[PDB]
Amino acid sequence: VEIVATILSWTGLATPTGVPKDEVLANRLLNFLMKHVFHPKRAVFRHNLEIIKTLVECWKDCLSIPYRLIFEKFSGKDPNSKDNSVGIQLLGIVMANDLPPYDPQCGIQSSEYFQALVNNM
Repeated sequence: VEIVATILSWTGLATPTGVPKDEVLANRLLNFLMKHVFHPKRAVFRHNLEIIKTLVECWKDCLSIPYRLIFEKFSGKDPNSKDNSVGIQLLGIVMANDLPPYDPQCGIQSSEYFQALVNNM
């Protein structure tokens, strides 16, 4: 977290996108950050979400917005435990800036992802 903070601290200077190797490194970076995020102590959960939000807000060009992991996050049934929360918070994170939630370009078809969302509603 300190390395990603000190490298994102200089916008307008050494842009991470456009580099023909750091693109395919940063996608692995972003998917790892989206993977390991939960952390049952509530206080640094918000810091993890803030690091993800600042990352997508600053990079924004090498897109690679990864699906089906949020779908695995919120597709879980049995409405007694809040295991679907991370999917909708992270979808709000990717939605609230830009970048539409278009499913059927890489992941699943659009006709079922929205239904999964409405079904957990």
